[PDB]
Amino acid sequence: ARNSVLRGKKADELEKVRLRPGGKKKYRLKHIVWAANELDKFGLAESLLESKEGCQKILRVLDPLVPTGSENLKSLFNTVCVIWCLHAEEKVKDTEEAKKLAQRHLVAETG
Amino acid sequence: ARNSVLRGKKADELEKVRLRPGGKKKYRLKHIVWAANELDKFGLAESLLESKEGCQKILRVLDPLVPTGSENLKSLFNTVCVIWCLHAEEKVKDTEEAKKLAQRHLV
Amino acid sequence: ARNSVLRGKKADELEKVRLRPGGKKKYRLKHIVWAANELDKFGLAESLLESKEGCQKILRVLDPLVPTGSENLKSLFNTVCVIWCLHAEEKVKDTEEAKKLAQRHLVAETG
Amino acid sequence: VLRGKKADELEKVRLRPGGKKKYRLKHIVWAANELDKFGLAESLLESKEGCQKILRVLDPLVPTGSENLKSLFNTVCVIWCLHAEEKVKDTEEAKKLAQRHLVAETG
Amino acid sequence: ARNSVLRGKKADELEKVRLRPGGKKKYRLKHIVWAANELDKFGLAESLLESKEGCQKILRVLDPLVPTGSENLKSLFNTVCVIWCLHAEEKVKDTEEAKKLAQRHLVAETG
Amino acid sequence: ARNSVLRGKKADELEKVRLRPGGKKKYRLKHIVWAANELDKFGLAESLLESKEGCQKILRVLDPLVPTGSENLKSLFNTVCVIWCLHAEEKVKDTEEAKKLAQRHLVAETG
Amino acid sequence: LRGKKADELEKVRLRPGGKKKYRLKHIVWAANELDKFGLAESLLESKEGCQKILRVLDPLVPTGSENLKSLFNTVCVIWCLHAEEKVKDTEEAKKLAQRHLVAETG
Amino acid sequence: ARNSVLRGKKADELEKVRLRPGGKKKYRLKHIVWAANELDKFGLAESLLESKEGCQKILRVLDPLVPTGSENLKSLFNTVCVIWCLHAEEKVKDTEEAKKLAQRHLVAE
Amino acid sequence: VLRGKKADELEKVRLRPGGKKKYRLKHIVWAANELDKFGLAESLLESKEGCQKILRVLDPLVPTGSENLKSLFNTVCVIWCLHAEEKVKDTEEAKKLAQRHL
Amino acid sequence: NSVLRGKKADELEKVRLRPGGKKKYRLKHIVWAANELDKFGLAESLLESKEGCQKILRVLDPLVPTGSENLKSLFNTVCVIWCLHAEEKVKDTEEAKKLAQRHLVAET
Amino acid sequence: ARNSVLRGKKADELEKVRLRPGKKKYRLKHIVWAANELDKFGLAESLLESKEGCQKILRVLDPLVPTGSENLKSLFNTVCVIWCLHAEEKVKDTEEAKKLAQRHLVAE
Amino acid sequence: VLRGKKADELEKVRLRPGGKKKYRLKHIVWAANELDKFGLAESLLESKEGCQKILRVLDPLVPTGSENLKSLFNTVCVIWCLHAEEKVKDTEEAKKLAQRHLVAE
Amino acid sequence: VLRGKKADELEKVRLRPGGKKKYRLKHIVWAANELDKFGLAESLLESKEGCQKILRVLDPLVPTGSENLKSLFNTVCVIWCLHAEEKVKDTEEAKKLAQRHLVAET
Amino acid sequence: ARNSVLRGKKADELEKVRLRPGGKKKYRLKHIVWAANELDKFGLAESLLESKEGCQKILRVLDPLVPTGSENLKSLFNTVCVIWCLHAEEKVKDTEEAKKLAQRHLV
Amino acid sequence: SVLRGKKADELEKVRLRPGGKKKYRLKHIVWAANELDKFGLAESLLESKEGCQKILRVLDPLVPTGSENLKSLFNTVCVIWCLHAEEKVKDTEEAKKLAQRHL
Amino acid sequence: VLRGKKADELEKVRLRPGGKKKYRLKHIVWAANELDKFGLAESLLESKEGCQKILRVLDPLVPTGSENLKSLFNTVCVIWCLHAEEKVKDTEEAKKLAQRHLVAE
Repeated sequence: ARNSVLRGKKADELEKVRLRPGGKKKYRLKHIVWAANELDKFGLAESLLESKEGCQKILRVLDPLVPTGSENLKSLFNTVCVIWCLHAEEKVKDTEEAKKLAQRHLVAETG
Repeated sequence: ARNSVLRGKKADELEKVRLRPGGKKKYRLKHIVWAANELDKFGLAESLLESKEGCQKILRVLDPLVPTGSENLKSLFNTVCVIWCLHAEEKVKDTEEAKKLAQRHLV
Repeated sequence: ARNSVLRGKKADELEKVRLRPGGKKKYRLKHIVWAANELDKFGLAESLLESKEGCQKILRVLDPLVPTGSENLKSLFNTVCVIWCLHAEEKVKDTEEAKKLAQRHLVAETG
Repeated sequence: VLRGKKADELEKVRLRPGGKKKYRLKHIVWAANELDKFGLAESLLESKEGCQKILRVLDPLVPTGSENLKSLFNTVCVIWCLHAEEKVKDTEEAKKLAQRHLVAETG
Repeated sequence: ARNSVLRGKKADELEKVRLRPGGKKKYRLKHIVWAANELDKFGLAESLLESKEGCQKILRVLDPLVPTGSENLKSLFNTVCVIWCLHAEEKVKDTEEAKKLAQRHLVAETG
Repeated sequence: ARNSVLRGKKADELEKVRLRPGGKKKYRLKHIVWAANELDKFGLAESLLESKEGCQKILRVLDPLVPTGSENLKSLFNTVCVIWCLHAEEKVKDTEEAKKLAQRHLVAETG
Repeated sequence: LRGKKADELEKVRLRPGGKKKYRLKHIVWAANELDKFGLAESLLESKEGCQKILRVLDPLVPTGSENLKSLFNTVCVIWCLHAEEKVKDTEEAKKLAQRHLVAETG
Repeated sequence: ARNSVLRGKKADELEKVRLRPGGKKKYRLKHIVWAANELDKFGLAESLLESKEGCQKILRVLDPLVPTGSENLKSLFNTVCVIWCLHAEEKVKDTEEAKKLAQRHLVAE
Repeated sequence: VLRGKKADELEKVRLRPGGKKKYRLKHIVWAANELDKFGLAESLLESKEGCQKILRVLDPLVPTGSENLKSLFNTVCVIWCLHAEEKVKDTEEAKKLAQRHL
Repeated sequence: NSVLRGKKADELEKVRLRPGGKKKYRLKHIVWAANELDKFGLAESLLESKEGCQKILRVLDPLVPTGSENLKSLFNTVCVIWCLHAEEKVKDTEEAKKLAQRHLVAET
Repeated sequence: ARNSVLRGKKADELEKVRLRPGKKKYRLKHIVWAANELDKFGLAESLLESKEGCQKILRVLDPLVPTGSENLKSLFNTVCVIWCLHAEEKVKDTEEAKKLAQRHLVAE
Repeated sequence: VLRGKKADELEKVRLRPGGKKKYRLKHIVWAANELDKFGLAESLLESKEGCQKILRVLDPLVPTGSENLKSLFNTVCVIWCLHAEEKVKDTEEAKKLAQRHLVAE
Repeated sequence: VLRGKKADELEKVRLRPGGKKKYRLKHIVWAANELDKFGLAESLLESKEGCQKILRVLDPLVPTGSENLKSLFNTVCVIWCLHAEEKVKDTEEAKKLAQRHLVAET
Repeated sequence: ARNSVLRGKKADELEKVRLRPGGKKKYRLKHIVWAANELDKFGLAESLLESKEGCQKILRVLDPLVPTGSENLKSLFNTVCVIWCLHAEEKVKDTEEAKKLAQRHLV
Repeated sequence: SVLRGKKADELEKVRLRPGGKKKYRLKHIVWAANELDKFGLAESLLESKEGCQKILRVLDPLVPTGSENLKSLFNTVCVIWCLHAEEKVKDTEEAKKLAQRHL
Repeated sequence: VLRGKKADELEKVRLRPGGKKKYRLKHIVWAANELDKFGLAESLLESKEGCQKILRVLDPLVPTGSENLKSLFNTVCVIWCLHAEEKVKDTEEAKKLAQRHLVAE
């Protein structure tokens, strides 16, 4: 359920994150459920969205598939990055800002 | 707190309510916070948004003010109408379907 | 898997929490696995331990059951309280300090 | 059960947080008769401690319970605050206080 | 994702079970989605719906609450009985027929 | 908890399946726990081992990695094949026999 | 890989704390293993061709055989030679090249 | 970080190894942290605890000092002996069995 | 200035966004006499409106302000959130909530 | 439950909990004290005067030597409140506990 | 010069902004007036040439705005207009330009 | 900014009313870069009139200003006295002479 | 890449005109990484002449250039200003001076 | 007075703490008074000896002086470490065990 | 309680600064008393010329690297000592000299 | 004076606990010129051993020390963390570790 992933202030913080750097379209609750059903399509547990570590576990798995990834894959990656910034409570203003902060953690923990 | 007015499934159903009957733009949690601060601008205690009876009280304060109301007020009356149906668990797909169910109760 | 719930510094910060307010016996890695399998007996998802919101959800469910609860029930309650203090980055010295900050959060969100 | 000042104060507690309807004597008559369905002694409603015992018995069913079990649960919370002599304007505020005391006492 | 709970012949057969013993409106896919999202609230895993053994586990946790539960809880209890008969490959015509079969196995499982 | 995967007759039947086509050492409860804890590393939900449809699902996610995977991974693949026939109510003498039955359903499922 | 880059490779350890260092036979085994994958062995001669090999192998590394990791490990070292990033063992090379993988992906 | 030395099943498997042969106390993550900090006194690189070969190299530099060494040295030596067994995945019950399995291997090479 | 619930709730607020040290009554006494130094009225600290009159006076002074003004502007931000009955967990959460209302 | 207000509430917060420490009394301690009193059947209004606090200390004094950690906390907090009501300046709990106890052993 | 503040593609956009929420739109002399008005403050005219420098003018002038003269208030609002153009935030008048430039000033 | 006889005369002015430390070239360089942080042109420090304009912009902020603002304000008062050729022995005497001219105009 | 006085003078040039955010080491690391996307040598950033090689290569791309290219050209302008012993307050003062020497020497 | 620092059961346990690690000659009552005398000379409040919080305050003053301190200071530092362990109700057997645990609480 | 009688009145004639009009008050003595309890020093040392000499002796090495809170305390105790020593100083810097010449 | 990796890693450490202003090169330039006012060897900042050698000398002076002294002590704690290969996040978390290594010594 959407209440399990993001809830309370974290949901309000999500809807202040823009879908694109300069755009005006912002994230909504439907993005949370879509990413969960996206994970369920590939056998990955939805419960990883509920933690910054589980989100980091999602990113480590999806990253070797991004180069050949579809639009759903390349964007599910971006949605998980947004969720990680909210679990880590890092103020990002857009998807590209979430990718910058989430992949910064991904680069650093690699190895 | 936004978590007060609508939360969980209520916050999910809210975002499934279109701003206009045929239109595609649906509600988002920003509209609850705006409608709350509209109550604060009126002196009305914001806590009326948390119950369908408190919302019904709001609709009674504003319904005389609608025929001459402005753009923000006709929208606030419409926003609290959607919040009422969500509290009342009456499924509406848009704004005018909510006013129809909420004002049918105001009778 | 134990690595899924508590990993890295969260596991080390766990092993500095006393089992009792003054005792020298501290929490170890076997307590994490025990609490996870304790939840599995009652149908509760193990993944709720992965986040402080899921831990708080565990506590809301277990709280009406504590007055007539066994030792494993109370031990599970106290262990989940410890995990919450680690997900919330709260420095507790023992179980009683964990239950203090965890139930103070449970009381505050009640209503 | 409720007599004198406790009955006057009960009829100042709203049935819903935003409504106008207040509690009446028939609400206590309904709760005591409902307690009979649980084998619970009706004299428990006459004390703070007896109310805490009803709530400890009813709590594991509240998230799933019927609106009748909830109405019973809500009423005992209101009766608790009267015995606790703590000001409550409506039902959900009495719920907030009674379950607050319930969670804290639990150890 | 509804695909996980019931798929294939099970998804097709679910829409042959009537909600009411004499009624005509049969089960939908949206009923599967609702029952799964209800389980996320008692902390119970959505995954128990994907197996008859997990459906029997749900009924064990739910039966103490049936005497004083909401019709929502009764609907979830009844739907889980229907999903169990689908997993168990037992042919049922309506909800209360699956209710009797899932409970007959639940009662025979007692103790 | 081993419980959730295989139980009762399934638990007694697993320990009759030979690890090797001519071997004598048969499957153990600990093999179920190991395979379950390996999926938690791949991000694959542990719950897919509780149903035959989730076992076919694990096989689909695992088969691309079999040509270049570790023997630890072949063991997870082979064990899922054994757990599948147990859920599928199909008799096998050994592991390679469970592979042929589970992969036959996997081949006929392709498409 | 030839001459100068071969000398630099032979100062890279097989394991982060071991004593054995990389030899000519390691490239011979790696290029021969690439043939089993259809990968052109000339890819090993460039930092860009090494990037291509690593992109192909990454979705198999967490599950891969000890033979697959040896190929992945050796190509990571060769990437660092072409990238001219001083690595003293296999772990530092893998850590460094996979680092470059994650940053480049988008 | 302690997480760099032992993690996952390795961190779990560590806490099954008994400390003293008969005693009830077992290894905690606190023992890896103490060891790792103890090597910073020697200048011995701390990343050596992450490898069985690195653990072997640790024992090599330490072995000339054990006959006369302090209990700090003895404790540090024995802890690395178990860490090597975990990297090597050679099962062990107490500190004595790990000392045997580590010091067989150091003498053989 | 405060009492009862508002006094207890003030003491539940963290000075810094992660510590354990919490607001106290001496902070209210300090902010009371800080207003009396700039000539402002102390009774503005009893309302969410008079509070934001102070917050309006101090905002164009924050980017160059000393630690006292920065703490005064921040303490008043916490007092406003108590008056506005909007729950905050630290000084900066009260800042983001008081300035949103500016 | 504005059990303490005025200068007394401000004076409560300059009293250190343990002798030699820096953590001083909060309002959450007065709230906690009145909550423990309700478990005894005592009146929360007893904390409003020095005389009503002496009623508490006289009921708790026989329990002090064997008292649980929560009882010693209650008795000691009431001693500080008694010092606040009796207008007695104290640095820490032991100083407040000493004066309230001496006044307790003196009226006999 | 007027050039170095707003130029070309953005000077055409400035001429679409109304002085009141009014028909008369902003001119080029409005940039020059605001620049030569900063000259009375000693503020650098180079601050008008970037959105970050425009916020710097707003910060310096905001303590004066509540008590500011008619020339004072105008300078602030015009700098708010220039910031909205530098920041590529369209604004149909001056009042909305004050809103967009001030909500950024308060946030930082 | 400040050179010639003015730089020599600046270094005869005490940092604090009666200390041993006096004004140095580091404070004018610091004041010039501080001015940059405010959007005020460093060229204002070159004249008494530019220093006069600096103080008018700063004076509203001195009751609440940080230590860097008060000290940046402090140095400018001394610089104004040098440009105006008025004998000053320390910062406070410069503050008194500068603010006196500030209020009178 | 840069050390001594130059590394300290770098951490003092403001990024945008009118801001506070000054250049950092991560900006030099980032610029050296984007250069390898062009085949240029990271060692070019170590002299005013080598940086002039970069500018002449990026100068024709500046007008239509992306945000990442403009940032690269601007960082190299700062580095050239450091090597050429030219004091600047922000990136814009730097491009001004480097581009003017870019136009003068043709 | 000696008894105001440690008394009774805690005074018995003090005499059961060895002066040196595996030693056998143990602490005395004169060690309490002599340590209070060292505080008097230092100007420190002798009152800090009577609580584990005041003892930790003493050791926070003495710890920077330990790397160069007199054997007198190391004696006072060790004595206060033992008195803290007695106050803190944390059983030790020698000075070195009290040091290892008073410094554990010194962070 | 530290300074009473002619000493407390003699204190309020000592100028806080060498040349200036603002002089010492009662709040400085109570503040100097709490600075002592912050360190753990005996508050009663302020009441004597020798107890004050115990403080200045301990604090004087801390002067070169100390905050002005310590310097204000070092100056206050320097002045408290002058009053106990019956040395009629007129300002703080006049007191530090006479006091440190006794160290 | 640090170099490359240590200098790059130093700039990922914030001054405030949860602030944003991260450490710069001039926080080392200030601390290097500050130690010379004690006579402590400037080169002690080049090693975790010399860093703890610094913290030993300064720790007695930090209860009463000015913020100039504390800023020196707190920066050295950050520098020791770099030589110890211990990823901290801010000054306080670095102050913690370098001080508890010192207390154990």
